[PDB]
Amino acid sequence: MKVRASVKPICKDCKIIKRHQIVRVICKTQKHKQRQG
Amino acid sequence: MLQPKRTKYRKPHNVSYEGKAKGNSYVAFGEYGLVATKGNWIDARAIESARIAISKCLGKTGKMWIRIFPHMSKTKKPLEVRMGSGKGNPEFWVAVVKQGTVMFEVANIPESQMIKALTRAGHKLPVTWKILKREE
Amino acid sequence: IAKINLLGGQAKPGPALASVGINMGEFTKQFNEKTKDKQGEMIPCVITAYNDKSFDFILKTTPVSILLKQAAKLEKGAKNAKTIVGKITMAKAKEIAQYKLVDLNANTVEAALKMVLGTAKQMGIEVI
Amino acid sequence: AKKDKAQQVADVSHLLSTSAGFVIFDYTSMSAIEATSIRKKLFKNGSKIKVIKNNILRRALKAGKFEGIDETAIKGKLAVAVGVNEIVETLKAVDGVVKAKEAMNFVCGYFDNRAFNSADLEKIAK
Amino acid sequence: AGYPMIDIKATLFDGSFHEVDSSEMAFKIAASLALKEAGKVCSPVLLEPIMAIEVTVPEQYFGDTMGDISSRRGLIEGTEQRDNVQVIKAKVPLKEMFGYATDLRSFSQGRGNYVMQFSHYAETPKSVVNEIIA
RNA sequence: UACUAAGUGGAAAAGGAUGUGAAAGUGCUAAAACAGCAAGGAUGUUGGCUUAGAAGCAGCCAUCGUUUAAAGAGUGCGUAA
RNA sequence: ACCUCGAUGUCGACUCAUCUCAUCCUCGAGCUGAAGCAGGUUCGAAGGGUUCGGCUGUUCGCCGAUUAAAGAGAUACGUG
Repeated sequence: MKVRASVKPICKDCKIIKRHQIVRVICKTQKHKQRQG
Repeated sequence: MLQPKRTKYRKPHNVSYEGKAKGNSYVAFGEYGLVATKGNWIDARAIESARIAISKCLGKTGKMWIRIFPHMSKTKKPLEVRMGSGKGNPEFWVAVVKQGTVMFEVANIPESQMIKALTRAGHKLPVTWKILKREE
Repeated sequence: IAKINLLGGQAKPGPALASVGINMGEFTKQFNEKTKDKQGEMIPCVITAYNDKSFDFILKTTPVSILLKQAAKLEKGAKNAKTIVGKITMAKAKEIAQYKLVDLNANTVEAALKMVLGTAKQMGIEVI
Repeated sequence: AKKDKAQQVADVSHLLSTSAGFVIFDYTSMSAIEATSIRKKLFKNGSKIKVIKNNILRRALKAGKFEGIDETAIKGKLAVAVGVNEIVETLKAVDGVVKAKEAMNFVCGYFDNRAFNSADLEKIAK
Repeated sequence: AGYPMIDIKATLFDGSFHEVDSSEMAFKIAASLALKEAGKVCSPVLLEPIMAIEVTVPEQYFGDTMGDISSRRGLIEGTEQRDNVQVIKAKVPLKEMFGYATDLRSFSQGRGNYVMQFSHYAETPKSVVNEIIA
């Protein structure tokens, strides 16, 4: 995956959610996948 | 790095940088200003890096203006030295930013690119910032 | 189905027209022979879905933007659009607009002339 | 807004009372290409094609004193065709359209404002 | 390094010698000397042998071939077909075509071969001249 | 009485965050709003150029008008096109 | 220079090791300009394993042969 200190959607259709107080971003392109923010 | 030409002394006091701003809160020439929520010290290299970064992404018609200028000297004695024995040498130049102080003002170019560029330039500054609109 | 803009002569430069079920040679010969009346003209040739899908071909009624280019007293168009070229009159614009009014599905003469002027104000020529 | 709503209601009511016989079908496989092709097919015939919302058209038909108020509420992509002046060309074009189309269902309207089925309309506009 | 200087004009603007001295060979001996010095200053640009590559393709694997040609500093913006099969002509530099041979061979599964012909010599970019010396 | 749903309480950063409540102003909307779904999404237009062949969507120019409730030289992908 | 001077015994190897995870290996997983082998990077996982020699007194280091790898540290820079 990808680990950063902040997450931002570079692509358009990426959506932001929070599961178990962990913020994640989902896109149809696997390269737009950040997990820690 | 805008090094001063001549100085009366060499190793003065640094600053008492607490309290409100002595000025620079106003916006004069630009359309967007970058204000600070508190005060700290700004060294010379950071100013030059931020200025070249903001100018590289700037267009060909907008104009930017700096409100600060390094006017304080600093002493940093070389490593392994003991505490005492006179004062050291000058190593850099420090500008003082009090609370509620504006550092940059930019104008004459579309606003969205300007807010993006001001964010990307203020990320290079040690103090968290805030965008402020043109004062009439 | 196939969308392309080629010449009205040979069918060689068509790779999708010969990929849906229409053969190249036996039909490019037909295009060269039958359409010899308007040979050497840029017409968008299309095919439509049929039960056999071996021959169902049509072409839209002839639009000629090249006539506007030649009416500008030029042969190679200008990259820019704000430079006057030649001295065109209303006659050429009319002979193009009434020609292409059968291709502009909106049956309006003055609006067709205005549309030709608009597609010509970007070409780099102003109608009188 | 409601201002433009009322203005458009007045406009459609005026254009509806101006003509004698008006019909509106749907034809929901409408591909703008076929839409403008049929628009060309009209040409020289007085009627001007148009497209309006179903709510405002229902309100206009309610204010126009013609039977068949709720019949227009059915699903579809309504093509308003109120014949301008001369109306026989409009009916001829509509029957040519229904012959060309696989099938189009009777939405609303009649020629000489006495609503009936399209079977009589086929006889009149053949 | 001794690269071929071909079709170059020489114009002796000025010269002088010694009436009873200045042996003749020294002239030509000097001819290479000065030409070196200013030649170092001149910073010469190269001239690469540009060739033409004709590739017959069934127009089903042209993507890899076209991408490789683009990577090999060529000019491609379409296709030119012999009415049933596409024989594309591409301008290529000779400096990288040797590996490109087997790259094209493997990209098309060995289905498409080509022929080499000498087109001409064309001007070089700076990305070639920076490799002129170590 | 209101809040937090993280053991914060019971250790703080620069930077992020469709978190939560509070307030200020604003649009739409029972002639039914925001959505999903069903229909469309045209035309001069592979506009003019660049390039042998690049043209709604590799590059520059215009980036406009028409049928229209409505359609952008288009919001993106893809194709050598 | 705040504890120690009417004692706080410092380097190195040897034996015994223990502990932490910013993982050297084994384990699982994503991404990738990853055909496969083979990679590169990141994410959790510390139960276990983590070589032998020539040089200088030795950690530091060089070199040699190899190993799935020949971990990074601390414990009075562990233990007279």
